[PDB]
Amino acid sequence: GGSPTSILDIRQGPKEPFRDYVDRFYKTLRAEQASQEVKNWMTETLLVQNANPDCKTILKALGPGATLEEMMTACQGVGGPGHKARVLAEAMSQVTNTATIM
Amino acid sequence: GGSPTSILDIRQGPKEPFRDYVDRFYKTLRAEQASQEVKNWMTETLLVQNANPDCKTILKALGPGATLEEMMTACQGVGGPGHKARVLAEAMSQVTNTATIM
Amino acid sequence: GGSPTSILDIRQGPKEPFRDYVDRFYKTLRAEQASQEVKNWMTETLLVQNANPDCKTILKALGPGATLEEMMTACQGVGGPGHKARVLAEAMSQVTNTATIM
Amino acid sequence: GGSPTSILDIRQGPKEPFRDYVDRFYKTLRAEQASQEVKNWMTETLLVQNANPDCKTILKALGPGATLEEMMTACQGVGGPGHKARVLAEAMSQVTNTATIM
Amino acid sequence: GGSPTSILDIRQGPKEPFRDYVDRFYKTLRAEQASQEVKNWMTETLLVQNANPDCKTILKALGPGATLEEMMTACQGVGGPGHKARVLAEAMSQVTNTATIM
Amino acid sequence: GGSPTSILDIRQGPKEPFRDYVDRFYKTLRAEQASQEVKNWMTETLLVQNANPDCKTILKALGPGATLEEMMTACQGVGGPGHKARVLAEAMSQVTNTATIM
Ligand SMILES: O=P(O)(O)O[C@H]1[C@H](OP(=O)(O)O)[C@@H](OP(=O)(O)O)[C@H](OP(=O)(O)O)[C@@H](OP(=O)(O)O)[C@H]1OP(=O)(O)O
Ligand SMILES: CC(C)(C)c1ccc([C@@H](Cn2cccc(C(F)(F)F)c2=O)NC2Cc3ccccc3C2)cc1
Repeated sequence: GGSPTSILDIRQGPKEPFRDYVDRFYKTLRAEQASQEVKNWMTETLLVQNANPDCKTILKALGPGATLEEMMTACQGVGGPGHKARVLAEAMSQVTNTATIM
Repeated sequence: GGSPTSILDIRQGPKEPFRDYVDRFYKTLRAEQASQEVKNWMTETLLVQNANPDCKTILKALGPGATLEEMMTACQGVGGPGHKARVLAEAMSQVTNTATIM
Repeated sequence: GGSPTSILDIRQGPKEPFRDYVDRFYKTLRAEQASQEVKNWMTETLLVQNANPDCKTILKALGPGATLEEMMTACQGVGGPGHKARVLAEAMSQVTNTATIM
Repeated sequence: GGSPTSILDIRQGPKEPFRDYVDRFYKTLRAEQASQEVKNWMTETLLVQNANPDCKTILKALGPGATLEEMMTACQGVGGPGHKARVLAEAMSQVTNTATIM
Repeated sequence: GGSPTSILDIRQGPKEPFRDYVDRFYKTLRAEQASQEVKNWMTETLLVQNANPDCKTILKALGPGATLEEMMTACQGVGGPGHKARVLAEAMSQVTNTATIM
Repeated sequence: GGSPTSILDIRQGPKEPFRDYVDRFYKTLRAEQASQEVKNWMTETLLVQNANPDCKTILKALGPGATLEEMMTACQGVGGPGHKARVLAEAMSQVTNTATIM
């Protein structure tokens, strides 16, 4: 309880990129004595959960566990104005154009 | 009054995701020398009251004080990018289609 | 007048949680010499008048001086997506659906 | 002459609150050796023209002559999630309902 | 390339007021051994190019050849909520009232 | 491989201006022992790929290979309010007016 660097608290800021935070999930796992597959609940899940919902709305479409070159190119969409370029419109199309409910 | 790290002032930074804040509610409790049940208002309900309403509006849907993993996945959208990806659009259609008041 | 933080101007950040600013307000209440009832204007009404329009606007809805526990909950909306979810939902439909003037 | 901050341009930030920058120019008039009365037209006029379009827009609305406590009271409307929260209902409604031009 | 503070890489933060940054541009211009006219490229067009698109768009409206106090006056609008109130609203009116395309 | 700051991972902060990050990519290119022609592929492509999608959507529009002055001028639009001033008008019109899908 209250244990840091175990990924149980690693976190990507709203404006913090997936790539940069990945270093926080990799590097903070360096501090953690684990197995490579063990780290996979992270690389795949806490990397997808605590990491900037842009990554959720992204890794949910792109998919999770996408290679570091894929989740990179994609989660590079993550970002304050960086995602506003793409996500801004998406929510705007989630309501009116593409995902308009009823 | 003004006692720190007792959960009474632990709060979800409105931008701090539900996790960043839960963690704070957890680890800082290590410092708070309390009873396990006492920590239960602190985990269930503080985590539901002074926790940035983004996680509250969710937490209710999830059920208040639901398991941390459960409130975590749902409230991971709490934090910036999620509530902006999703809730911007949700409330928007609450106003127009789903929740049109009168 | 203008003595350091006499309450007369204590400030809540546009995003600073009410509980937090309240920490500054209380902290500076200590700095100024006021009877408790005298501090009551300082708590009940200043807190409403000069504390981040996120709370002050609400504080009009709860009425000036709603018990700090009620107001704590009201002003717990203060925040980015936590506040803006509500403010967006209310303002967006005020203009179009709920309060469309003329 | 016109050395920095003599009430030449004492500028207010965008989110920097009115009481924060008002505290600065008062302090900066101290930086300027002028008549007490001189400082009066400096605090009433120059302050208003060069300070935060949020409080500059308010300052016009209150209209000059508003005692500082009254200025800051209206300018307490200033702020990102703070003024924006009031600007959603205030300005987002100018384009559509209140200030619909032609 | 990447020459320190040669104006070419001097920049205005997206939020940085026009002036705060101009203090930088100028402050280093004094350091860049240049002719007055040369400094005038830095003031007329670079000043614009490397300066916060809130205002970069403005300085065109103002158009080059305007006094620094002229651009500054128009650029007190520069700012997050400072500029959003006038310009976000302008954008709000760019979709609905005045700049409605097609 | 994937040595730090070898350009393979150089990145632009979402808010980090294009010009700023470009200084991180160029400077770090100095750290990268690469043929100039190689560096060119890094300046043309990699600069485009990991440099803040604000620019990615811009550089794509301008066309890859645009001169740094050309990428810069447009990417000076990169930024929070700075890119938002344009992008908000754009994405908003991508859903409703110009890019309305179906
Ligand atoms: O994206 P950045 O340049 O890093 O800064 C952003 C941006 O603030 P600006 O108005 O200065 O551009 C957000 O503004 P929005 O476009 O989302 O309105 C703001 O949002 P809020 O005013 O709603 O708080 C957000 O904060 P957040 O991520 O908490 O939503 C804040 O980021 P930082 O606080 O991390 O600097
Ligand atoms: C209500 C609030 C929380 C403050 C909010 C809401 C929506 C957004 C983004 C979209 N959006 C959606 C998901 C993720 C991103 C992220 F940044 F994380 F990448 C993103 O940009 N659009 C608005 C931003 C803004 C500011 C003032 C004027 C207009 C707009 C449009 C940003 C913040």
